[PDB]
Amino acid sequence: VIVHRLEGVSYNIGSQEWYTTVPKYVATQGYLISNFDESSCTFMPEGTVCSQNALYPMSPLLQECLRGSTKSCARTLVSGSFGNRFILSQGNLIANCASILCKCYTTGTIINQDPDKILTYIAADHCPVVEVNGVTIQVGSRRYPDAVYLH
Amino acid sequence: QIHWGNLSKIGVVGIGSASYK
Amino acid sequence: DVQLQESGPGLVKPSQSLSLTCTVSGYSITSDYAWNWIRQFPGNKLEWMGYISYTLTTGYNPSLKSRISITRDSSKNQFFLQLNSVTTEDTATYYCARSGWLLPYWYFDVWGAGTTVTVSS
Amino acid sequence: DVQITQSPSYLAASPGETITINCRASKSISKYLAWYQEKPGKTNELLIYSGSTLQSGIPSRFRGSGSGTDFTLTISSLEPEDFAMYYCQQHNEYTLTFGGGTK
Ligand SMILES: *[C@@H]1O[C@H](CO)[C@@H](O)[C@H](O)[C@H]1NC(C)=O
Repeated sequence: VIVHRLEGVSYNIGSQEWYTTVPKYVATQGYLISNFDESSCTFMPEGTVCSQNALYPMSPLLQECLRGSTKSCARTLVSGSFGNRFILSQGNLIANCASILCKCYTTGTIINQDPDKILTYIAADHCPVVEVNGVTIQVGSRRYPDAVYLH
Repeated sequence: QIHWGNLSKIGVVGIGSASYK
Repeated sequence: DVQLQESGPGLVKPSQSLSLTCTVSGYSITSDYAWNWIRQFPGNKLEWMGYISYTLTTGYNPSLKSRISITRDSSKNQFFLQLNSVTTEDTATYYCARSGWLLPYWYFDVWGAGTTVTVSS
Repeated sequence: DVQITQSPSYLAASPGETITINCRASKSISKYLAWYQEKPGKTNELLIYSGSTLQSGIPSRFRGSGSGTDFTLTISSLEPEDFAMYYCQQHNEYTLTFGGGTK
């Protein structure tokens, strides 16, 4: 049995911004998957020994989202509450540049995100050092597609 | 099985994983 | 920076399991990426065996799948290999490499120095 | 059933000229091919990953190319320290297949 904690970034279908409200903690067992009930216990560096834990609920709706089928997954309009907008995964910045003024300090050029593209996975094959309203975020080689197709 | 490939498109990126006894 | 220096017993006897330990130093193994074991046979031919992602998902080479397994550790920044039912032609040099967990873009960036595993009398 | 065949198993060289190494497949793998340089007594260093991208810190001499099934590898202005074994690896599907050596 396995425990996972998840982080997300809002994805923009055009002008408006959307974000998927998947559960914060999802527990897997290889053959079985279920949401972590409460996670009201300390996580030691040695591993996971929850002093107060019990059996977890089952739900085919939300669980199937994590099974790879995003058609019937969580969905939430986040225009009012922007929330997370850029994350660093695999050393490749994941940002929703359609609503954040992301820039590259290698040349000062603005990165253009078009409605046909939802998320831009900026890598070092086009931006060695990136700078979103801050300081040097050194990005390594590519590990992700440059963007995600709308369809 | 969490297909990490499809969750990444909608922005869901795994940030930590472990096991419990 | 990130370095990988593996070690293990290279004098395994035929028809018993082997053991290989890779000590990832300079970067945590549970943060991200995927960790791999690659071996090259005598003859410079390389083969890919299996991966341990940052999460606890794991797949192996279909040829070796029935007798291979990948583990890890958290307090110690290491991930191991237990391959049982060793036959005559499992002798090779086993390498430690780091790659992304997404397919495609599965290329190996940092490699290990390598160690020699022999299967003989 | 992806099998990668690297044709030039041996190639001579001299300091100051260009040499082309090739690799071939049997099923289309797009532009996804990588090139690793193995100096003796050191760790393998990737040079070109998917497409023809220079890895950060790798000299501009090495130049990837190719698409679909047949790729190449071009080295310009061979310095006396550029002699090692160059392998190619396809990273589009599983059963990740490498290639033969080169000198
Ligand atoms: C991910 O989404 C694509 C596009 O809809 C789909 O074809 C694929 O089956 C999904 N992944 C899995 C593991 O089902």
